Amino acid sequence: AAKNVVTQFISSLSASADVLALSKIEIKLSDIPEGKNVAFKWRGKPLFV
Amino acid sequence: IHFGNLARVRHIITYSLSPFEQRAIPNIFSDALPNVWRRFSSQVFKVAPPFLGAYLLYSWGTQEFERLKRKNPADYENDQ
Amino acid sequence: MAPNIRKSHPLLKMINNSLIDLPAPSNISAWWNFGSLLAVCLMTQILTGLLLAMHYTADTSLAFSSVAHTCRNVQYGWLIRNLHANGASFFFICIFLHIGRGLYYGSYLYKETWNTGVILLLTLMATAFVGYVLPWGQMSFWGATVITNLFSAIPYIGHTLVEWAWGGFSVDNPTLTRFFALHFLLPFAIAGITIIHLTFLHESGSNNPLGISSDSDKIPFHPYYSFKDILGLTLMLTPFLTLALFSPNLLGDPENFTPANPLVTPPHIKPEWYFLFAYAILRSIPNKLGGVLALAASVLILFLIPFLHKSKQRTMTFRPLSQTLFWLLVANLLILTWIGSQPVEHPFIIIGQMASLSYFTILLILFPTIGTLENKMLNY
Amino acid sequence: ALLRQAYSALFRRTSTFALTVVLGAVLFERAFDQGADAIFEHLNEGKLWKHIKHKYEASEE
Amino acid sequence: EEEELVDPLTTIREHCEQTEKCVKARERLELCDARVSSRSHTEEQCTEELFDFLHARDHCVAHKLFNKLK
Amino acid sequence: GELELHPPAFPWSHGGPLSALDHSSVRRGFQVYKQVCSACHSMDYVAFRNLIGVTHTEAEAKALAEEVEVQDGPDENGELFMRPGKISDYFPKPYPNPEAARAANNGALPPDLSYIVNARHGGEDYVFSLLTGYCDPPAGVVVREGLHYNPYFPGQAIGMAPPIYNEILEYDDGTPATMSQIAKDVCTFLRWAAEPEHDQRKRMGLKMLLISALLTSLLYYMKRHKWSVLKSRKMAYRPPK
Amino acid sequence: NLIGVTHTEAEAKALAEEVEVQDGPDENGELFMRPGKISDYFPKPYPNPEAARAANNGALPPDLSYIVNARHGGEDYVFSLLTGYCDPPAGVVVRE
Ligand code: HEC
Ligand code: HEM
Ligand code: HEM
Ligand SMILES: CO/C=C(/C(=O)OC)c1ccccc1COc1nc2ccc(C)cc2nc1C(F)(F)F
Ligand SMILES: CCCCCCCCO[C@@H]1O[C@H](CO)[C@@H](O)[C@H](O)[C@H]1O
Repeated sequence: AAKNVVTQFISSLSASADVLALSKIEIKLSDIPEGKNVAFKWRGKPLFV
Repeated sequence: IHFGNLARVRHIITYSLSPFEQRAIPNIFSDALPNVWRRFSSQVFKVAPPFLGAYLLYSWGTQEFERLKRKNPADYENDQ
Repeated sequence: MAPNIRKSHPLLKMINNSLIDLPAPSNISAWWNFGSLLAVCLMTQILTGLLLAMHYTADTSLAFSSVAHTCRNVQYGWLIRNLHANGASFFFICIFLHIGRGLYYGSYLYKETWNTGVILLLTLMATAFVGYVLPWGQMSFWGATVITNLFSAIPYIGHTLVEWAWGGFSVDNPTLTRFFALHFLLPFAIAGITIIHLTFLHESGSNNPLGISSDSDKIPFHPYYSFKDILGLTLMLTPFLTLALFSPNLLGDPENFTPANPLVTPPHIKPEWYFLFAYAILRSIPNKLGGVLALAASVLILFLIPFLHKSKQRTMTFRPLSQTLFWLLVANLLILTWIGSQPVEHPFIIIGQMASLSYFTILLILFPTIGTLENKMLNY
Repeated sequence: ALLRQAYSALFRRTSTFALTVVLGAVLFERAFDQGADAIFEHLNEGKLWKHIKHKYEASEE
Repeated sequence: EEEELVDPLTTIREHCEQTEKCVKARERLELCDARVSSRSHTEEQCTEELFDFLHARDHCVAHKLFNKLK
Repeated sequence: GELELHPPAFPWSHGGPLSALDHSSVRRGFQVYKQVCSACHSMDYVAFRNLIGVTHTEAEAKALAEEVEVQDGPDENGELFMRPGKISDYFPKPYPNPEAARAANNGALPPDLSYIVNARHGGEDYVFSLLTGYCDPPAGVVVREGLHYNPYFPGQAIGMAPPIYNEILEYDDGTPATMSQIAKDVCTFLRWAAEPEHDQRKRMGLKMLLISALLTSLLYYMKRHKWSVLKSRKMAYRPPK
Repeated sequence: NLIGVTHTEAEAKALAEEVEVQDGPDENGELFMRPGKISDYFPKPYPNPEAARAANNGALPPDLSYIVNARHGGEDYVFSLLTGYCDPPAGVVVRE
């Protein structure tokens, strides 16, 4: 009983489902031409691919 | 410190057995239950009465309230 | 020095002199289990409250959604939310039995323990009141509006105290943010005063069902009552959890799943079950001020019980007349509760005024009277 | 006579008693959870995603 | 017809209206409706009667309808 | 004029204390919502990602979200702009604000459906009874133009025209799209949207009960075992008499 | 805020009417303009920083509400800067 309840409450403090939703970004390499650089927003800051 | 200053007691002997020599829940049928009934019996007539008197009041007022929602056909007889 | 470090240590001596070697009557029944439950409950409310407060936002434009976000997005946020709201109920169920027990077994003769008990009740009521506003649903807003509006019925100092309490002209954001602060605060005062409660109590020690000196038969709080109290906990906890996990919205008003709206008054504005009886007494007296006073007294009357004891015996264990009168009173309360949940219409209005009338009558007239009568029947 | 054996090996020394409670919990968890989910799911045959999952899990379009 | 789409609700609705409970309720409605429809001056309305019928019919429907739904 | 008709109690597959939601019925309900209700009803608290692992595939969910245009911004010039949807987006709103909503429904305001089943006495029984309960007003009752008669709605004159009729849409799983079937599905879906934890909550309740029974038992023995010393105790008064 | 500090109540109301403020929504859920009130705040030059930079060569003119406390120097710094524009010393080139 204790182990679970404590686990449950401790978990309450880690990233919520909405925050996790912006955790990872999947970029399509098959849409980026040579040389030309593209910036995508990832976790508030810019991401260069 | 409250153990030792409590009361003036004399000539009383008590006997008890370790819990490991006796039964945790003994005499369920010969003693336990009979007393459970004894106890229930002696209170029912003091407790139950007013709760029952409330159930009634509740039941009446709940219905009497619904009755006042239904219509009285004697208000639409002189309507031809 | 002292041989065992449980008697000498300035801190372990405290844990010891109030939970381990503390002399308790050998015969206190299960009705003496509520004090510990109330305590555990309190520690529990505080823990779940902090967990929720860490995802809440005290603002009229975000309150309703921040709570929705907590249930929908926070790991086990729904569970923590359930336990908190339902914990408040458990808290009251426990407190009402705690009081009942005290009235039946004449514990109120321990005046300071009793008077601090009353203050704990009031603080708890104000706490649940402000806490209820936080989710900012329709009932949260109108409950806040209707109730805090009663103060303007006070003379002169009224119309002021209200707009002072609201921080404006109507229940609005400024009211919300100050309610979050109070809700976060009061529980600690409760814990504080609870310490005072137990201090006064320990002067005398516990009372017991027969109401006679238990000095000839005291027993160490541990293991007797530590085990008894822990068992009492699990016993109550099962229904609490059962109702919580299997019928979450049993006790709640659906009008609160709708964001507060100042331009739409709900059809039936009514409090949570634990305030119904008082709501009934409030509405029993038509006249804003007299209804307020009647509500006030419905609770402040508790400060008088110690003075209306006429019996020569402490408890009601051996007083059959007082016992039925007592159960009449209890049943009188279910009725007020029921009335509190019914609209203001016949037959409810009259049933309500009666129940109120009988409530104060039983406490101020009958009880002291029957006690006197009973002393004469014992030839005293 | 397990009671006797258990008492001498597990419940005698407070040290082994606590050690017993831990492994007891470890084993009990693993078992109680499986059995619980197993009961729950069986009671809900075909309603969970787990069940209807095959219909769209690499078996469509 | 040979193959058509029918709302199991309407079927079960019909079969239910044959209950003694419904028939009796249904009858009192038709009576109210009739006297109300045939009067130029009258505050009477057949809501209460409609409700008792709907209450009995729908009560019956509940116990059967979902059996014939996915 | 204080008369109200109460909905019956349908036997939902998720009515048992231990009975989960039928996810196939929830999946269909989504379609009903997506293809019918969402034209007037917003569901602000649910996002496409929420469908994943519940009723849809991750692939499926990403598609559903790309079928929608979402306004993002600002950009370099401080301009708002459209973009295809992502699973992190919430279901789209039909109107910008209530004022515009009413304007498009005759002054009526179709409420957000996120918490509808818990916001109405009756829950899915009420919503179901209402969707499938439209009919003609009894004698003596006149419904103002623009309003429709429904006995299950308080006042009986509701601003929502019967939203569903047989085959108003088609289920891609091939389920007879009869009116009652549709309402049943969207209601199941509505229960889920109001409380996604439904199933987990009951799975826990089950574990809570077993452990609760087990523990209450053991502690009862323990308590009795300790108290046995006092329960069986005997005493006598032996004065030097 | 100007009232009783630097302006008259009449003066202040006027100053506020010299500005158009966007209110709304209305019945149709439309935004709309209206003359200003003394309860309104000083108007913003741009809708958001992005638009601000766009109109100042990628530069962002900061809000001045707390400027003197937001810069070491305070009014001495702001004053010295406003009246301290001059030509770059030898070796220093300022980008266009
Ligand atoms: C826009 C043309 C609509 C469509 C399509 C659907 N609904 Fe609706 N709904 C609409 C309006 C304008 C209203 C207002 C009713 C009023 O007079 O207030 C509603 C209301 C509801 C409600 C109940 C409101 C209440 O009980 O107070 C529900 C539960 C509801 N609508 C459900 C619903 C469902 C499930 C639909 C798709 C199957 C649906 N509506 C479509 C307008 C429209
Ligand atoms: C925060 C809420 C409260 C807590 C934490 C609390 C706690 C306690 C505890 C732990 C006990 C001892 C065990 C017991 O007899 O139950 C106790 C006893 C007592 N409490 Fe409270 N209490 C609370 C509220 C009140 C209230 C509202 C009253 C009455 C108005 C009250 C009256 C008493 C009295 C009179 C006793 C004496 C019991 C006896 O021995 O007869 N308490 N309380
Ligand atoms: C005596 C203890 C307390 C009582 C009786 C209590 C009671 C309540 C009540 C009745 C509500 C409304 C529940 C609902 O949504 O219906 C509530 C909500 C809340 N309480 Fe408490 N509370 C207590 C302590 C605390 C504490 C200590 C905190 C903060 C550390 C806290 C934080 C909150 C928050 C954040 C909410 C809003 C979210 C929600 O509605 O669930 N509470 N509380
Ligand atoms: C912000 O309002 C919160 C209410 C509530 O039930 O809180 C749990 C609420 C909701 C609807 C209607 C009334 C209330 C609050 O009611 C009360 N709230 C009270 C709070 C403190 C005290 C000492 C007495 C109170 N009495 C009452 C009474 F029910 F009698 F009106
Ligand atoms: C009286 C105390 C009872 C405690 C019961 C603990 C059981 C809760 O167990 C919970 O079950 C969920 C569903 O499988 C899981 O998802 C959670 O991770 C788990 O902690």
